[PDB]
Amino acid sequence: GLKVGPVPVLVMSLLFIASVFMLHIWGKYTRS
Amino acid sequence: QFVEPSRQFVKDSIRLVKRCTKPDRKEFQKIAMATAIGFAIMGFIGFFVKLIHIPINNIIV
Amino acid sequence: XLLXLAX
Amino acid sequence: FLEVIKPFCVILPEIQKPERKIQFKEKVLWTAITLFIFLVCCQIPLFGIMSSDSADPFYWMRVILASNRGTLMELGISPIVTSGLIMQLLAGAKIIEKDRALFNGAQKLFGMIITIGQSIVYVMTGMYGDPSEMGAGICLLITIQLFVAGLIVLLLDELLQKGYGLGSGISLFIATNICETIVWKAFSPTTVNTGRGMEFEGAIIALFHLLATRTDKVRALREAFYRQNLPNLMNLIATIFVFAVVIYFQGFRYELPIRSTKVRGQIGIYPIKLFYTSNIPIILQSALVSNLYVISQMLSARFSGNLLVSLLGTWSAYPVGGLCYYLSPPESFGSVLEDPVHAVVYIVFMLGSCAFFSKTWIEVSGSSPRDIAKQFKDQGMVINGKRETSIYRELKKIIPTAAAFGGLCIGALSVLADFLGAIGSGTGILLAVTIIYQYFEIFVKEQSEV
Repeated sequence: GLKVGPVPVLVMSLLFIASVFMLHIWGKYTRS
Repeated sequence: QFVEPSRQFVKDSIRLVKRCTKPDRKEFQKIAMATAIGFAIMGFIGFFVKLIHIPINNIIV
Repeated sequence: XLLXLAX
Repeated sequence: FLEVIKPFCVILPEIQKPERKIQFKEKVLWTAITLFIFLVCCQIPLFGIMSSDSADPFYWMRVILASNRGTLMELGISPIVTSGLIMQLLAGAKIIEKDRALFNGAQKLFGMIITIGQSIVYVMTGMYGDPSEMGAGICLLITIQLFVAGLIVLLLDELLQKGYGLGSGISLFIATNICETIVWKAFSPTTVNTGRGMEFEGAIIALFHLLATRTDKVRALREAFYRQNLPNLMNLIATIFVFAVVIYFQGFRYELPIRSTKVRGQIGIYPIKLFYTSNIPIILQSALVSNLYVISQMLSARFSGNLLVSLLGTWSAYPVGGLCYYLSPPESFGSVLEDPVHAVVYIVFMLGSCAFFSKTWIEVSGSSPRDIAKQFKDQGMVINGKRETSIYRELKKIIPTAAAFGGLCIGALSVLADFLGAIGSGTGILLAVTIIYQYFEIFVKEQSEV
């Protein structure tokens, strides 16, 4: 399939981390 | 009759240890330095990541 | 579930 | 079947081979980046956890799975183990054998499908709040987060094992969690205010804080070295001593003077390490004990009162009687003096289990004297002062005894660490130091090749 290198893996991991952080922030803003 | 197998195992282990190549002070010093460096890397990176993420987890949660 | 079936 | 699963096989990302030989320096930097990503994901909580005040059902497997409850690494190294085991199972079952691309991709597709099933089970075990009060949306989102995190763990392990790293994700993540735990217990700034006042959890920080605050220096020193509420400096000294002794015994090796016969002039040395199975006995014994703990807790929280359940180990959590109690390290030396029989049973269990696991592991994984003799026949290597027919006999003399006594010694070191109350436990310390020594072996092999 999509054969990525190491730097794309780091970018994907950081993007997933930022996605979880954005989920937390959106939940905070919508609930409060 | 398990005493004889145990004695044979003890004798074989003693011979093996007396015939193994034990580290000297230089080899032990090198291995200790390498293990300490690896432990420092992993443990201190983990410690600092946790310490940074405590206030961040507080903020987002 | 547990060491080592899925877990 | 294979044709219709081919797309679903190759849709997930895969790591590109370096096509070069990465220098050890870049490999170290990429291993550091991988463990940094793992540690960052281990500190980020999942979204949708209604309540996390429940008792962790898989508390005893966190160390062996490099997992952290309620974070993005709830599963830990579970995706790697699942993919490896499912690959081995389908290979042994002879279901399937450019076929490598389909084979390697299939273990990712099937590995994550089982990983999704594991995430659903984890959600339904009652953690993260009541799944009925969470709703399908929040449970689905948690499952998606765990699936993506498991995919990232697979990618990191593949990076390490395809050439941008110094080994495997399993060992790296387990050792990283153990080392992080030890360094936290040594240097944490967490302060608990019970009784007298603020007391730093970190042992060395506790030393400095107590010396600064308490007017009585000697009392401050005694409290720092024998504090029981939080980690003390004596535990750190025990941890350092156990590091030293395990390093010393890890450097033990029997050096066979081998010699090539197919091609002349290729003299060399074949080292038969005393720790023949590097921390495999510890891994297997810890897995056995953790499985027994989890099963006993599940049976004593649902079938409490039964004779068999009560015999499988009663609980208060920590066992207080039964198989899970006699398989558990004592709390302290006072517990050893209170019940000598339990200490003797635990020591015997540790030594015997480690030795048995070591010998059975050589027989299973194929490091037995027969396999090494077959390898010697293949490469044409012979021992300098021995014939070409006594290759198996000498290996039969060293390797089985080496494996059994290495298991015995590694179990004895674990027992010693548990008795001394070292930070990180015997298992944790042994695993961490053995993995770091594996990295050191990789370094020295590369340096010798260079």
